[PDB]
Amino acid sequence: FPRVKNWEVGSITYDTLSAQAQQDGPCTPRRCLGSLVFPRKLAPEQLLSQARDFINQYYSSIKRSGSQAHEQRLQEVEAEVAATGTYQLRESELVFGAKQAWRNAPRCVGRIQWGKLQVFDARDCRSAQEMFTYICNHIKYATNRGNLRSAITVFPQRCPGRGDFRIWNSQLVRYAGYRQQDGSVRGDPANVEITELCIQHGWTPGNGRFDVLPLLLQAPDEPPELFLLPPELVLEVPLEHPTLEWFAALGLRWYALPAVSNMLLEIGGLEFPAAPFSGWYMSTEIGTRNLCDPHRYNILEDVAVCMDLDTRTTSSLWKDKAAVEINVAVLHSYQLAKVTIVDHHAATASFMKHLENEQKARGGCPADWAWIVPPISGSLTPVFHQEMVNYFLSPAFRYQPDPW
Amino acid sequence: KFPRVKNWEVGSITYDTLSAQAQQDGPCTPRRCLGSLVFPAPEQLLSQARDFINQYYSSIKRSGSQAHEQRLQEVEAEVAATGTYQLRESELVFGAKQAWRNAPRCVGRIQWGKLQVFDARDCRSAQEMFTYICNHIKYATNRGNLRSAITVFPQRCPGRGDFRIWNSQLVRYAGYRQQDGSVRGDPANVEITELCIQHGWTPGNGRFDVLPLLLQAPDEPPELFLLPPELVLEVPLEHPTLEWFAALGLRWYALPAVSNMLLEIGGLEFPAAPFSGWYMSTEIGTRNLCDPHRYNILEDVAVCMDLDTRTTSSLWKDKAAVEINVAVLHSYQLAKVTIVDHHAATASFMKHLENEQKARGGCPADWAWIVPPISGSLTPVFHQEMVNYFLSPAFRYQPDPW
Ligand code: HEM
Ligand code: HEM
Ligand SMILES: Cc1cc(N)nc(CCc2cc(F)cc(CC[C@@H]3CCCN3)c2)c1
Ligand SMILES: Cc1cc(N)nc(CCc2cc(F)cc(CC[C@@H]3CCCN3)c2)c1
Ligand SMILES: Cc1cc(N)nc(CCc2cc(F)cc(CC[C@@H]3CCCN3)c2)c1
Ligand SMILES: C[C@H](O)[C@H](O)[C@H]1CNc2nc(N)[nH]c(=O)c2N1
Ligand SMILES: [Cl-]
Ligand SMILES: [Cl-]
Ligand SMILES: [Gd]
Ligand SMILES: [Zn+2]
Ligand SMILES: [Zn+2]
Ligand SMILES: [Zn+2]
Repeated sequence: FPRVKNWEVGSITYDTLSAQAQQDGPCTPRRCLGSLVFPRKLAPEQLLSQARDFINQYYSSIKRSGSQAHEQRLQEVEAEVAATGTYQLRESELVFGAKQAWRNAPRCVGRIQWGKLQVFDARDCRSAQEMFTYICNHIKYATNRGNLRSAITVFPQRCPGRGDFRIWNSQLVRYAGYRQQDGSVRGDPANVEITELCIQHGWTPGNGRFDVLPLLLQAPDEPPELFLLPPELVLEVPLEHPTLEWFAALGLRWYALPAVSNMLLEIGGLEFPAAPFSGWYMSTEIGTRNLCDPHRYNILEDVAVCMDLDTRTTSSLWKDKAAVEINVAVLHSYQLAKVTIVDHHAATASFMKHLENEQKARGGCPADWAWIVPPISGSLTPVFHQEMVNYFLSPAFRYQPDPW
Repeated sequence: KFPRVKNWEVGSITYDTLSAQAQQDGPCTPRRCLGSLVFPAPEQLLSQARDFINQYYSSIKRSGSQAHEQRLQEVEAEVAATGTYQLRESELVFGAKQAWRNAPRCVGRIQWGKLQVFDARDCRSAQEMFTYICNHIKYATNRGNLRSAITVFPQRCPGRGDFRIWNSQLVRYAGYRQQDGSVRGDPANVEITELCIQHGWTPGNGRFDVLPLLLQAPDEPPELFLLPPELVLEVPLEHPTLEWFAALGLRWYALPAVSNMLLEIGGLEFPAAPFSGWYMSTEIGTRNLCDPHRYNILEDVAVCMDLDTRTTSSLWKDKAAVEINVAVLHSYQLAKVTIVDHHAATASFMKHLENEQKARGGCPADWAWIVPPISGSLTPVFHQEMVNYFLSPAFRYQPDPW
């Protein structure tokens, strides 16, 4: 039972939940690999023990462990697996499982919201055009004219033999990244590959640096087909600064909806390789990571030139002043456009309260410090001085190999 | 089966073969990672001694030679005879630099080869210890052109108590509990301040009172020694364009000198071996001045800057924090005291990572301590995966002597 200290307040807790951690991470007593983005690498008897565990904690979460339909649902699963080698989740179990996957996500700072999640059951989806319709409904519901609502859409689970449903885009909304003669990129460099793919599966490449990519959607076996997102469905936010008048002249924009669509949802031994989920942005994701990363839009120096900041010397902290103004612009622009966003101080304060809730409710909370501390102003937030334990609980979102 | 390490900014991939040589166990298991935690005879002595001797003889490209085997035989002989052994001067210099090179939480390790090593293993009393420390501070400060240095006092020995410096750093500001239950001065030094007072020190009543040294000779109570004021170089803090900032009366000291860690070299333990370098500006501006459990000045500075502190979405914290760091850098440059900003320091660390991959096949590094506490992702270390592990020679934490 690890002792976990908050070095700002002095408080001590013990993480007992970590003892229930099953699937083993990348660290050993000899070397810590906590900072690696992708840890390590990516007889139906194990399915039945994973399913029992999931059922047991589903009934625990509704008081009803002991007697009654808890007893009864264990046999239904045993019977289902003995007869088919797999099983189906009840709608309510699927809702509970998607929420727990979010709640168990060690890299997510927005987990105070884990109980409010809309779950669209697309498990009877049997087509790519059907997929596209589900995804458009999701986007419509989650975007909600800028009053963003958390949502996940669960497509059919992997069955032994026969193919997987699969969204090839890493998020539902991505900007195109176009190479050229210099090998430099116009648009988002993080999306060079998926842009390449979209073109080589039919797409007419577009203008410049904020072109919404089409969706490559893969029904089982039948190959991926392109789908174009209607522009009125993709809500975007032009970036302006409240006092720097020229900032809008940079022509910067970002989209309103963060919707991860390449991760695998796993519940009770079942696997859902296409289960896109969405929330709302924390402002540093846009301002600091997407716009200021050197391997992304990399605008820091452009904004610094315009601010007349002394770029001749690192000790002027011109990078830091320009970054703060870019986050100010992001926050200002989303608020003006009435699009839900959260600054990193509000987000981290919410995560500390979530850490307190989880301590009482489950005896701990898996958290990945490197991902929970924001990428600017880290020690200014109350999560910097909080020791955290990282471990893997089920249900879970997991990385998976790309569908090529 | 060596960890693959990626830099996400550039796409660099390497493998840390050096971690396979890790000489102790950390807190992590395959079940759970504890990487973020702040605090994670004769036959084992011999294998640590043998390993260190081997390292030393490789560094002087004399491995397996005659000198090498004589040393290995002289050490195990002397361990048999006395239960311990003595390092030669050159071995001590090599081991002290290696302990710096091996420190995973140090971003300043590009400098690890330029370390002045003072051999104080002949020290006899607390009064000699005090004289050695004052020459260390004088040499290291060098009128503001700071030089890295370590002073090594006698090793731990069976039959005698340890030399110990009770102060966690050689230069520290007193922290005084108050009527308000509050703290006047540095809240991090409340415990040491109360010890100084109860060993006779007549306290002050300011926010930047330099603490006396509590120096403990073997099998003695600690003895109190006052630092001559002309020995402790301080920097008054001003801002280049916020003129009211100088009126806050803020100061910091020139010399960061850690004095409470244990130096382990080839199984030998030096409980007293204070080392000093120079500050990176975020330690002063962000940690010491802005931490809420420290001088906690951030809101007052923001209020003086006429920032909207009613809501966090104005980013008043980030803005005030940046200008406080600007004032630290400008003030130290004005006072002609060595200081490095976190952009320059993280960039030189990347060059250290590269030097070390070539020389040793890796570099132990603690990401959460290498990434600066502001602007982390604006620095090149943010996107650099790192492998944390314990090599020896090492600087280790040790329990307080009281
Ligand atoms: C509602 C508001 C939400 C906020 C503010 C939020 C915030 C974040 C942030 C900031 C990160 C990564 C840290 C970074 O990139 O800087 C993250 C990662 C993650 N989030 Fe959340 N999130 C939200 C909703 C959700 C939802 C609805 C789910 C799942 C149903 C979710 C699951 C995850 C997962 C699995 C990760 C790790 C993703 C990866 O490793 O690529 N989040 N979240
Ligand atoms: C010369 C310039 C130096 C710089 C710029 C520097 C910088 C730093 C920084 C920034 C940290 C901790 C992270 C933080 O405070 O944000 C650190 C920790 C450390 N440094 Fe360096 N340092 C220097 C010299 C030295 C020297 C000369 C030694 C030893 C010979 C050393 C050994 C250590 C150790 C052992 C730690 C970890 C301390 C602990 O965990 O309590 N450093 N250093
Ligand atoms: C649902 C959601 C909301 C929100 N505000 N942020 C997120 C996280 C988005 C995100 C955050 C991030 F840092 C990186 C990515 C790309 C995929 C990562 C990179 C390597 C491993 N996988 C995506 C999700
Ligand atoms: C990078 C980082 C992560 C994290 N979880 N916590 C920190 C704060 C580290 C720290 C920084 C610091 F300056 C002091 C301490 C506490 C030391 C104690 C106090 C009395 C005796 N020893 C701790 C940094
Ligand atoms: C030699 C040196 C130079 C420099 N610029 N900075 C340092 C590190 C200073 C420092 C940095 C820091 F974050 C904390 C401390 C206090 C002692 C720590 C707290 C928990 C474990 N031990 C001290 C050393
Ligand atoms: C090397 C390092 O693990 C990698 O750059 C991680 C660090 N922490 C992060 N934290 C967040 N929130 N987002 C990120 O993309 C990353 N990248
Ligand atoms: Cl994103
Ligand atoms: Cl310090
Ligand atoms: Gd001014
Ligand atoms: Zn670890
Ligand atoms: Zn980044
Ligand atoms: Zn701090």
